[PDB]
Amino acid sequence: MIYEGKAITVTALESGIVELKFDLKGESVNKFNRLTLNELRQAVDAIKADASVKGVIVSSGKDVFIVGADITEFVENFKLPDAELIAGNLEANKIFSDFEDLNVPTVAAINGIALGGGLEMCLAADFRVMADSAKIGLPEVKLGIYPGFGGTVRLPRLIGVDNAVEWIASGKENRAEDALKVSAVDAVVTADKLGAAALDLIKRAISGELDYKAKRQPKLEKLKLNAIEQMMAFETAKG
Amino acid sequence: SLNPRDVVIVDFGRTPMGRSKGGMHRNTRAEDMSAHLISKVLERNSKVDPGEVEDVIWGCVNQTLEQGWNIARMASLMTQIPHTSAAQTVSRLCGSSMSALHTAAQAIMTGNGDVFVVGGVEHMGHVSMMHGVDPNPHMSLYAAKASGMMGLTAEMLGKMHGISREQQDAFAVRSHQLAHKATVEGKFKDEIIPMQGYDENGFLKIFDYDETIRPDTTLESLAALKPAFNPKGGTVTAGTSSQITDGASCMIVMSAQRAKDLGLEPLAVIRSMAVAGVDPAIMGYGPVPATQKALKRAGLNMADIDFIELNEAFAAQALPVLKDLKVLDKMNEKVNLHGGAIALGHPFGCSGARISGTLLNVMKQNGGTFGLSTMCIGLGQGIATVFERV
Amino acid sequence: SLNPRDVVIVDFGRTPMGRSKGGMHRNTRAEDMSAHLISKVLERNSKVDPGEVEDVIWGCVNQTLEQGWNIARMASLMTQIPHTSAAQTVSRLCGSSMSALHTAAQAIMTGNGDVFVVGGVEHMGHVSMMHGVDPNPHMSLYAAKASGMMGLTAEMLGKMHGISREQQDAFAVRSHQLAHKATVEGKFKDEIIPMQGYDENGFLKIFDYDETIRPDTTLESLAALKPAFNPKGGTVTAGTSSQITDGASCMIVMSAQRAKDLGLEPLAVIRSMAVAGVDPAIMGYGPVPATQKALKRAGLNMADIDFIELNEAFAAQALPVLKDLKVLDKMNEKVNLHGGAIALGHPFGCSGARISGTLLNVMKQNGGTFGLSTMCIGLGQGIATVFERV
Ligand SMILES: CC(=O)SCCNC(=O)CCNC(=O)[C@H](O)C(C)(C)COP(=O)(O)OP(=O)(O)OC[C@H]1O[C@@H](n2cnc3c(N)ncnc32)[C@H](O)[C@@H]1OP(=O)(O)O
Ligand SMILES: CC(=O)SCCNC(=O)CCNC(=O)[C@H](O)C(C)(C)COP(=O)(O)OP(=O)(O)OC[C@H]1O[C@@H](n2cnc3c(N)ncnc32)[C@H](O)[C@@H]1OP(=O)(O)O
Repeated sequence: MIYEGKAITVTALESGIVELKFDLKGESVNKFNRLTLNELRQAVDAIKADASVKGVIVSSGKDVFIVGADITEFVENFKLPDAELIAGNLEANKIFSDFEDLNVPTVAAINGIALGGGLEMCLAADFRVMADSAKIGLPEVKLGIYPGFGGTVRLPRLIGVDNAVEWIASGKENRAEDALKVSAVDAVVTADKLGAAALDLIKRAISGELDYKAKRQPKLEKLKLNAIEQMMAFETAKG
Repeated sequence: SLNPRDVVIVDFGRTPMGRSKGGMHRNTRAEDMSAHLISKVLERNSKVDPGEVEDVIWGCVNQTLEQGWNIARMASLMTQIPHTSAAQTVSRLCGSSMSALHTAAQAIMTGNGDVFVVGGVEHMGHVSMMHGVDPNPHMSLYAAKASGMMGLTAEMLGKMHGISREQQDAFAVRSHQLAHKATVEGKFKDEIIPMQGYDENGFLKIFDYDETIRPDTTLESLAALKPAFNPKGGTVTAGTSSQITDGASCMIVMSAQRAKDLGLEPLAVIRSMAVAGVDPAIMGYGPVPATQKALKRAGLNMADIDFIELNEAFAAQALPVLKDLKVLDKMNEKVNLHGGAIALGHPFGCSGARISGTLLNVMKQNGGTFGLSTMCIGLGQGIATVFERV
Repeated sequence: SLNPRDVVIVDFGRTPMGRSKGGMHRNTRAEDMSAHLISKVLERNSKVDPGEVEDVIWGCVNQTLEQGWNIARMASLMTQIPHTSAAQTVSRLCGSSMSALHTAAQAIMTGNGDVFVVGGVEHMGHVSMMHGVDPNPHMSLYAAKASGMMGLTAEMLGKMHGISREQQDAFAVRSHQLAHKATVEGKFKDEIIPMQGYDENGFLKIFDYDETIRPDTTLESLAALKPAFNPKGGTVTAGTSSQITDGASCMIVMSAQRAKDLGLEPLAVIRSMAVAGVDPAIMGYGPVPATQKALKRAGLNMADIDFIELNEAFAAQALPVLKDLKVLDKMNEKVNLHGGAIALGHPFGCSGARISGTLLNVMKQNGGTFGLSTMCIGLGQGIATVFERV
């Protein structure tokens, strides 16, 4: 195949479209540990070279989609000097950013729970399909921190300042219904039909039906809010 | 002289204001309140024929339940207005009623009607402003959700133009004071239409005054109040803001030519109409953009207007407007001399023509000529009008 | 020739209609549906500057929840339209959107603006027509409560002018038929703005057609249906009545002088505007009083209009109108040639300019000159307009 690791598998599909599944063999769930970050890196650089690629569908092999990294590694990482820590995320965000700047339509098939980095992964893609029985959120504040994988960057520009501030300041989980209303997700479908949901969406992006270049732009530019509107948008939020 | 195509205001009328909470209108529908007022104002002007009324443009905001399904027609049917007449409900939040006046005026100037009946109503007691409100998440992607809360948009301006608490409460007392003063000295008599209502015990009696006016308002009584929107650092309170009040306001309008035919003496003549927009976060600054576009379309200046009626939304929004209008030092001389919305209440749908009508009386009562009726609108909007006494 | 004061319609646009029940708009807010349409229609006309848009007059009826608090502005804020522009929500039930067109047109003729963006929306799926309705008992003292039920007002006219079931269903099939025909033969292509929606399974895809159109409609399929309002003796059914549909409609309108400046070719020019009233019990007879007052204000006759667009409220109301308009025998030649409301749905707030916009296309598509856009309104009302192709 195009790529094969211990937590990520990139299998080719029809019409050039290729699927990138997060399946951490051995463990029960998926999370961004030291390994996954490196494998995703290689996976991206692989799709970044393969010219036969016409689209990318990110799926999950486990029950849940992708949850936060091991709490154990968090502590170990929060002891390092500030300079070494920032470098860890500076290079980390680069991975997601690369998958974002990928000159090809990308869609995430959220079949299950997508928390912390998991949601940030999807936020990097262009479109997002979610199963009605799933939940997404950013429970970073439940640890005294906030989204470090571009979360505080893509969400505010995707669903709006206010709604983003809420999703972050609370760290609450979000149901399928609410996720769509805030546009954190582009479409909700039954679990079984979630498969074709992504495939059908991809083809409607490649042809040009769904301008993916225009849908990706918002999170690559300044907020649409006015300067005056910002003054209130944030100050009131702070207060 | 007056060209036949100009607009003429025959008479103005308004229902006695009343607290939405257990007030005099606690048992009166917004529909019946309007129909009753419209019918009464038509009686004082027995010269104009209800049948000639081309269209009845009413003002209303929270159109649902009692105020839903085109209340403009639901009220015109319980009056002397024939079923042959039309009726539309114009909504532009606070400036709803005023926009209605423009729709008719412009309908006259274009030969699409000779006689109109404009006005507005808003029974916040029944159809509260917080009833049936479904916020749009996507709105946060283009603006600040906080900009929706009128109270906070007042705070921002109160900080931008530096308006202190000692100043806001000072403007509040002025409103209650002048409102009560004008009331006692009989100045609202020509506009207030005696209306049946109920008191505390539930007795049936007719009110001809305004409950909303609290004479016992002092700088000390307001200073004891706490910020209603922003806890730590707030300056605007329920005392400086307008009141939740049930009430309507009617106004008979027609062409000047038809006025010379029915031999009825006008009350004022519309000269310029204007509407403008501002940032939702600071909607209180809407009056200035509207006034400017108004004076320009009338070939006048702020110095030509003898009297001004600025709807008192918040104390933290009115003052800033009057300051940037270069008429703040002329407040006690030509601005809300009979009282403001802070003491007379602010019926989302009635306030439009309500202040415009009161303005005409302030001019007629003091030999004025040019008047200014402006008001700020939610989500960043403003509207103004200039009437001439001739 | 065209005088600078005349009104000009630059472009017309409308969202793809869709069943309110589990349709393509089941997950689209009425606010976003409008803002999206307005934004797209402005793109096709890159010549007109969104900033010059004096005011955005939108149409809406059940203004609550999503459609409440002046949806006209709530939508204009999520577009390229600056905060400097104004926005009002006009309500006149079914003819809401059409009245909006008049307000703007008349605002132009009187020098109170140069560029306007009119239209309307009505998402009956979310904000159903039966949502938050509080009947006024006192209304029965001046009229019949039954007159409120649009269905019954159709029955009465169906008995007054003698319209049988075999005729009503015949008019229904005609609507579905012609609508489907025009659709397939690409006639709505210039007005339908591709819009994202969702199908049954919940997949995201773009619709460019009208779901509401059921081609398999026959006189037999309709005859199998039962009366929906009056059991024993009913003639009007859900098949002969309009459909509950989610959808909007936009229209860029400005002065003729400004058109000669931006060098953009018009689509039509407003000549006469009119509104009238009829008995609530027979509100379906509103078009005639409106059309007459319109033609007279344009110095024309029913014989001068080449094409007519009559909103198909009920089959029992449309036929009676066309009969008293002396054009019934001219139906298949100049009346709803691309389809009607029975197959395209009737969004209380969008239908106004929707049928008027379609009219302009029918004229341009067949070298027509004068067009007629009229429709009946609840509680006894009517509204019409005459556009000229030049
Ligand atoms: C853009 C435009 O044109 S307008 C925008 C529209 N905005 C408005 O109309 C203002 C909105 N305001 C509101 O909705 C309400 O007033 C709120 C939410 C701010 C406050 O409501 P609540 O939480 O119920 O507090 P409440 O209004 O009851 O407070 C009033 C208190 O002040 C006291 N008070 C009011 N005026 C005075 C006075 N002049 N002197 C002394 N006490 C006073 C009252 O006695 C009362 O006290 P009590 O509750 O012990 O009896
Ligand atoms: C004044 C003006 O300008 S407009 C006046 C406003 N118009 C109206 O109020 C009428 C709009 N119509 C409605 O609101 C509704 O259709 C009603 C109230 C008439 C009926 O509503 P309901 O009780 O839900 O019945 P419903 O609409 O679902 O239709 C019932 C059946 O008729 C069928 N049907 C409806 N229209 C058609 C048609 N054109 N062809 C074939 N079958 C049809 C439906 O498929 C359905 O069949 P099913 O039971 O097997 O599913």
